[PDB]
Amino acid sequence: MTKPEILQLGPYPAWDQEPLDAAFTVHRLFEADDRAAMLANVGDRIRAIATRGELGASRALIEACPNLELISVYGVGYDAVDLAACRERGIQVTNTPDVLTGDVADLGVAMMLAQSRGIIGAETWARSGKWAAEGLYPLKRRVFGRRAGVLGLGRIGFEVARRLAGFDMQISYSDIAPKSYAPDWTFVEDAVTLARDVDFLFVTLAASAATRHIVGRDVIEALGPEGMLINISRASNIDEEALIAALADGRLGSAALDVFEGEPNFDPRFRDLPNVLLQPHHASGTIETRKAMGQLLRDNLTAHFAGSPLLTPVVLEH
Repeated sequence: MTKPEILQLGPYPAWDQEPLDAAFTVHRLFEADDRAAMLANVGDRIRAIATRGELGASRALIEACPNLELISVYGVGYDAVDLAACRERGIQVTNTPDVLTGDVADLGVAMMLAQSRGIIGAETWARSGKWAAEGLYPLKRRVFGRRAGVLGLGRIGFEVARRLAGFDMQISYSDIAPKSYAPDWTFVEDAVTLARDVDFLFVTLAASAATRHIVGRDVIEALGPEGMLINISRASNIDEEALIAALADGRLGSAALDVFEGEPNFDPRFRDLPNVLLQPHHASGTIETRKAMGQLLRDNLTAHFAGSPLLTPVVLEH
């Protein structure tokens, strides 16, 4: 009988770990006192690596696993997997796409609403007792019927737009080209123009932006003193120095951010600003989404060793 041997690079939740350990002989590199010793011992045996978007899989690690067949990634991104090393060797790669899309879009829209309607401060207002002792919470700003732009209209951006339509917003978007699935929303070529004409701008860029889609000083300034920036996609696509200065100056009205450079050790200055909603990178943070991601990782591994097609490959066998 066989329990295929796999190398796991970082921890997973128990609901994935248990069935992984039941089906496979799992070597936990992240629990090893000595990396080289474990690789010497089991490297030859490793037929698959189970990793995470963050951790990836280096060339040296791949070289230490000469009989490697598959690297399965928990998460959407797989930047840190050495693809050239994989393609040289006929190693296939899978990820876990699609299962997080709706929850990410939900949090983005929720964040816009929370910042615009001052929900954080309003909770504190009632909880602290200032509602009774002082009076009314200050009037906040309407969302419905106003103008929203979506920067990047892929899976996530599309789902955001669908949610915004239920609020009767005037929706525009920018991307590399118009999308066939956006017949009722206005395509805009560049991020500056997009920002100029909207009250709320969602950054939902799945990859490293092209120049005209990067969120720098010009885009931020065009978004304007009563505009709001909502970011639920990678930190690298926003100039944080430009963002902080604009928020401080009043050149940008407000921001709601779920992702930050160097997170969780995000720039302390974001804490000092009165117009910033902070979230701890949990746009995909639901029980259902995380279970689905883990299930997909496991289903790819199961399919591979069974001789069945991979569910969600990102690299073919070359």
